[PDB]
Amino acid sequence: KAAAIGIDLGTTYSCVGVFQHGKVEIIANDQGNRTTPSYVAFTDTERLIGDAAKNQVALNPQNTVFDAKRLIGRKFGDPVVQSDMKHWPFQVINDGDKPKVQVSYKGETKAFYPEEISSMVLTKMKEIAEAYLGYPVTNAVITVPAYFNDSQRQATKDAGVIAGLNVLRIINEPTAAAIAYGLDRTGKGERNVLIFDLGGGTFDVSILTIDDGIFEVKATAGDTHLGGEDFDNRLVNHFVEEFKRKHKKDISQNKRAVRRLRTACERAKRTLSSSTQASLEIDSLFEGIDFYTSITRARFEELCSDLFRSTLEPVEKALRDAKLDKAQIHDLVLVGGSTRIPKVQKLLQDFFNGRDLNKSINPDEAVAYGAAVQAAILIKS
Repeated sequence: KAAAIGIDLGTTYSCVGVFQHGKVEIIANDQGNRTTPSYVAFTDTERLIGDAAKNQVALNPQNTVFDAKRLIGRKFGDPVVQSDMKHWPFQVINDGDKPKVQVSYKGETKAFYPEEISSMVLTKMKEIAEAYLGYPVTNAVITVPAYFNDSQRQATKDAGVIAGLNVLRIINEPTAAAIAYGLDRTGKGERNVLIFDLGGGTFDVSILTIDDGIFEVKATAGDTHLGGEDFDNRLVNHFVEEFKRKHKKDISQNKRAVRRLRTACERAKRTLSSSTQASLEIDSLFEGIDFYTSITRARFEELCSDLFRSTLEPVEKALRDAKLDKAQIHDLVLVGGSTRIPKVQKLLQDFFNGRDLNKSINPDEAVAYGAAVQAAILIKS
């Protein structure tokens, strides 16, 4: 009676699931949250992981590590690492072409390999599972993007090992997503599946082929820095401009006012996925002025138009690299919280000639769900 877990070690957040009593439970942490930010903060007195780390990122930016997934398994010299560095507030150093994150922790300067940071997020996922199950957990399946190379998969494996996990297998995120939808168990036959993964920060399009239960990646396309946060920026910039046009004051130089507006915008954006309009109500936003306004879905769609239509560019590219016509795609799977946006679903559906989208599994949890299903299948031997 020792169940294995499935972990989606995400760029911005992580999610843990377990197949137990004939179904998957996506496990909530102590706060009741089913996702955990992939953030690790170092203070002068303690190390914080998850929401406590994200909460204070703007307070202690040099010592709050996120995006470790953008560094893991890569060499310091990699053009990807060298470009990502210019926009992170934390220091990235090297130990013979191996990148490391350098921080201040308890009055000491400490350096960590990306797998050491991710092992900290993984230890949190392990504890979360253990609190739920009521017994230790050591066996796990960890997901990775389909585009990761041997070095990136090995370093993810290393992060699991440091966390005291026995990594049963490293599997592709779109593969876990298709497994969550049971697309691997259709039976005798060849099927083409397209995974449309629009996250908080990343956009990934994967085309997989499933034949007699076996998976083959045909194409990986996407945008490494497009996501939910970009739609928030559009809403923020819009309301920074609206406040200025109404009250003739620029709020953008006040950190707290920008932060409070950004929080209200992100919630307004979520409300616009189920309603046609959202209210934005901030007391004493700037110079003591209350900001009470609204935004319609149509207005939000216009502000993000480029970002919305751009999601089809990697869909079109993926079909080309896969040497497939759009009619040859049997199944469409939505992953990532931003796929709840009606226009995102409309653009993709219209493109695939009204084809139904597999969206009944929470898009933030679908990857962990498939990994948990897979972990139970591997351990069943």
